[PDB]
Amino acid sequence: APADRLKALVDAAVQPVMKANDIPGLAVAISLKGEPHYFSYGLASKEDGRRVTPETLFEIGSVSKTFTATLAGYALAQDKMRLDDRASQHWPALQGSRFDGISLLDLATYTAGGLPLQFPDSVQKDQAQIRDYYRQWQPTYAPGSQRLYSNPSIGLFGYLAARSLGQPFERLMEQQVFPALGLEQTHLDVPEAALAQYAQGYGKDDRPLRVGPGPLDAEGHGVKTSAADLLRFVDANLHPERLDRPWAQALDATHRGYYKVGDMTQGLGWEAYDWPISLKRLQAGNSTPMALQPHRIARLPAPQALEGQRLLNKTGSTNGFGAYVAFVPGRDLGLVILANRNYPNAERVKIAYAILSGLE
Ligand SMILES: *[B]([O])([O])[C][N]C(=O)/C(=N\OC([C])([C])C([O])=O)C1=[C]SC([N])=N1
Repeated sequence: APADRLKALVDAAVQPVMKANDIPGLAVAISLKGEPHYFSYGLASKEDGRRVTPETLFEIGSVSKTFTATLAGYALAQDKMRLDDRASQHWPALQGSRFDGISLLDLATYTAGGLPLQFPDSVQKDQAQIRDYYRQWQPTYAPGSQRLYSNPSIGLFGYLAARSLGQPFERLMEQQVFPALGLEQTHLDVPEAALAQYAQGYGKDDRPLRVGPGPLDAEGHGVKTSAADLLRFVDANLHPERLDRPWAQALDATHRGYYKVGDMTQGLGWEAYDWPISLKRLQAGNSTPMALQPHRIARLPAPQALEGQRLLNKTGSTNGFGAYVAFVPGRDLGLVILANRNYPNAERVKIAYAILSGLE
């Protein structure tokens, strides 16, 4: 009966949303009382009929920002940086720029003063172009005052965290972060040997979309992973105390809230809500206006532990993929939903809410 009930719950949440949003393939992984459960639907590739499994690799887009925050958490644990550091401390090219007056915390939490959602099209994946872009950039409003969700903002945070550790970002992620977290199916650059597991992404007219190069792409949206590996990452987040101590501290650093916008408390990578909370409020926290417009923050007098009766989440999108991760620290509950269409955040949250409500 119990395995039948869980399958019925997840099928009832997933199947209508896959039909309504024409999602070719979707992987669910659930962590329930320390036990993993996997549900795989549809096709990783429509053209060759490859089915989704818990080992299928998906682009997770901005869920990558929780990995970037974890690497920064490692630099903080090693005393190589502090969140109150001026950004220009970690990159001499930025000395004399407005980054002399912007903190690593501002970059991590999208409050540097109006860094845009994307690098402009004029900035290619080129060290000199990225350097020159930040050197010339000027805030629209006071650093620390307004949240504007931004790839160049947390991209620079990750890039400077890597500089504080004296190694390239991509090398630190591959050689230290993924191995420390026990992740062997998690990649910034998918090996040839794993390419057969890499799902196709689907956009308009089912145009095929796997992400190409972009400025600070690894830091912003670089990760490809399986549902089973991303659930291992969720399980590390639910139990940081099981990791070697520097990595436990690295994960804990991502569970600290700095300010509120509406119902949402902003951490490093993770965004948190009180739990329980209505489905409409969790949808509103993950809405297009939340992501695309500036919002005045309500700064907390001291950082808040993101634990207990809270849901931590992150959405992630690329042109061809739509990911969502949520976990409830106080209930030892974790959920991963990976799809190979970029379908609306509201619909990702509808699946997640049905499952998390039904596990309770
Ligand atoms: B992360 O995945 O949130 C970063 N997202 C982006 O770079 C893109 N869109 O941002 C919004 C609209 C806020 C979103 O909901 O994801 C993005 C990159 S490629 C594409 N079609 N969208």
